[PDB]
Amino acid sequence: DPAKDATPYHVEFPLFRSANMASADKLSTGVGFHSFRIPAVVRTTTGRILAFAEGRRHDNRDFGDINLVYKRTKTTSDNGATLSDWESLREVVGSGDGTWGNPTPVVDNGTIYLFLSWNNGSYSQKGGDELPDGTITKKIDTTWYGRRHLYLTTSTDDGNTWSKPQDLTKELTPDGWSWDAVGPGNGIKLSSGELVVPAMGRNIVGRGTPGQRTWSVQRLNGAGAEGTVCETPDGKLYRNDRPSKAGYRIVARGTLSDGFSDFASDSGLPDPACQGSVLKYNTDAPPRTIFLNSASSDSRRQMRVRISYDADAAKYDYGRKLADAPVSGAGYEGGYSSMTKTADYKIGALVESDFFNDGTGGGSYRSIIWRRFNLSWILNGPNN
Ligand SMILES: O=C(O)[C@@]1(O)C[C@H](O)[C@@H](O)[C@H]([C@H](O)[C@H](O)CO)O1
Ligand SMILES: O=C(O)[C@@]1(O)C[C@H](O)[C@@H](O)[C@H]([C@H](O)[C@H](O)CO)O1
Ligand SMILES: [Ca+2]
Repeated sequence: DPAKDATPYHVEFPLFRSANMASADKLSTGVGFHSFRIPAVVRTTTGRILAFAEGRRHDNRDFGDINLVYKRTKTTSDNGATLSDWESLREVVGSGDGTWGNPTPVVDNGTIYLFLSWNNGSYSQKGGDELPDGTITKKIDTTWYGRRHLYLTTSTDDGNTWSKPQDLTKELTPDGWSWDAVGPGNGIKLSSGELVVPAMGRNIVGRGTPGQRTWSVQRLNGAGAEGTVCETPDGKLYRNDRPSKAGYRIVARGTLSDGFSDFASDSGLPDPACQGSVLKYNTDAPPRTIFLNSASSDSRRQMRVRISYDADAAKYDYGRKLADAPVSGAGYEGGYSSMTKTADYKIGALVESDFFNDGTGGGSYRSIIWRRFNLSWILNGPNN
């Protein structure tokens, strides 16, 4: 790998700052957030970077009043290299007291498509949860009013403005589902043109061309609730999903035309039942797939970025622990992540972090770290 020859490079700093932090991120209206979770990042075709998160208004929990917030880099060519290269916090959508979340963007020339999950403010995944006003939630069910919805918003101005989200639940979620999720993290555009957005038990597929996309569903038996997808070097598709119970990632491979294998545990990739991220880095020699998750069967604090050179992404190297370049003052890093390739040939990653001030409870402040590093940084790590 010739990339090893470059001087190793890494920067890291908090980008979404929880309410407890000095420069706590708030909207221009003065609306702030206890916590930020569930990152998604894409570089646009202009080279601008767009970073999305769930703005969790009142506590760190998955339900209640949650707005879909974002930042862009100030210019198309700064690559988010320093804190001062990022705009202040903006909102994609925050209407009502329910949950707007699961950011899953994909870039198509230009247009940015952002798929989202939504639920009503009176419902939660388990039910029986107490909201700040004392209201008790109902469990997410199969009804229209009580199910998880799937929404699509678009930007045709490099993220500056977003269309009113369109509810595509009846079109792109199976009838009779209760819980649902899209991503979270990112979709992909294939070498052959199609858009592929990972979701619970399915891919959401955009055929046609840029400016004239048509969406449909590819069902995937045994896929996770929270999936990732990648075009591997052999031109095939690769789903690398969160398992239903802690242990290992689950993986399937296929195509849009012939469908997917069943899902099987990948014994090379331990996972604690948490979201991960995957990225197609490059197509020429040597081709590389990048993977990032907590490399642990029981902890989310063992973030490890890795590289596979295999045509089918079978096997990864050990890679490097993100703790080798730690951040201070933004909690204990580890959890959900998202990766993009910046216009200056770095990996750009968003990674969750947890102050743990309320332990596992609802009052623990959550922030999101932004990281850039070159392939040399990964490849020159101690156990690679
Ligand atoms: O941090 C988690 O693990 C979390 O709770 C955060 C997400 O907001 C939630 O939608 C997701 C979901 O509960 C699981 O995928 C099981 O369906 O996981
Ligand atoms: O989180 C909310 O609900 C909030 O308070 C803050 C949001 O940033 C804003 O978008 C939203 C909206 O104005 C109303 O919910 C009516 O749609 O008001
Ligand atoms: Ca709201």
